[PDB]
Amino acid sequence: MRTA
Amino acid sequence: VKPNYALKFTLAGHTKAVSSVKFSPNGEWLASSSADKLIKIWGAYDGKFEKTISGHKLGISDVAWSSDSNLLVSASDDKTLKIWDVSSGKCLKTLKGHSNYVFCCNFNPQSNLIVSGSFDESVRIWDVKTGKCLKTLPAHSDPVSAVHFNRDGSLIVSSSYDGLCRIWDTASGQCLKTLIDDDNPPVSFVKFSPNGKYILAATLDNTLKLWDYSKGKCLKTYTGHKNEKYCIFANFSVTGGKWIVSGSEDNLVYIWNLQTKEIVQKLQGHTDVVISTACHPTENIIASAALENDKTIKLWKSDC
Repeated sequence: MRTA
Repeated sequence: VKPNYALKFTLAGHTKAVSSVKFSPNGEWLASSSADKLIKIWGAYDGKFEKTISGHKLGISDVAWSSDSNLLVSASDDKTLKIWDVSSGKCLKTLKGHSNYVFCCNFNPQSNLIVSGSFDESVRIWDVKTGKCLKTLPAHSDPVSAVHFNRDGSLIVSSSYDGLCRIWDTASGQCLKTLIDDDNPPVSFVKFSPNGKYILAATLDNTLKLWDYSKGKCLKTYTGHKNEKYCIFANFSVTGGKWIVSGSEDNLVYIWNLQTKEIVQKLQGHTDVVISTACHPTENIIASAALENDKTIKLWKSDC
């Protein structure tokens, strides 16, 4: 995930 | 001359961090993707929530629009891409073949092709009509952080944690150019300028650079923001003044003068890393989105  | 972007709406509804926001080419819509496995569609001008599109088995890192604003493509950790009919919310195709997370995606201007980049270090070119993989490029030796077509679709630019930016001939899949820089900092984002002559590249050392890739020369650098750990989207803003727009890990939106490189605005209000920004195709409108502590999208308006 980009969010991580 | 400086812009005066001010907050107009805050859009809530994602249940995990937002990963990417994109304006439709006709300017009507903002699409957002999230770690919550969902795509959400919002009215670009009043922020009204329009719908939720679901079906991915894991989170989504990127989303992109077809030229006619009728289709979306999404890239997910479930190793697939999905092509969606926006009006019906139906999944038209599932594009399989990546062997790890799909991180980034884009239609070409024609919108008969999709390009994708993955943590499996490859770049894939897909046929929209059939959903078959047309080409697999061994593009990089580290995860691919961004992929983008130029304005005629003849070229693809890709970036990777390996420190490289590469320009590819779309028709043949051959690498036309590789950009190396100094001590090879990971490249977290890349995209063509609207004119297709320059590439903007973000590196995980708190730096953005504007390159002439044919000559191989960096013409501008933009600093003052924080980017060390996340693949943050950046943009050319061209509707009014010519700005460079980016998110930051200090929870702010940064706007620079493209020519002078000076910071002309810092947009305050998000409460986590601003992972994504997007610029409206016709109006001086910015969309921004943030990570787990925030989970919202903010729309901003400027007079120039």
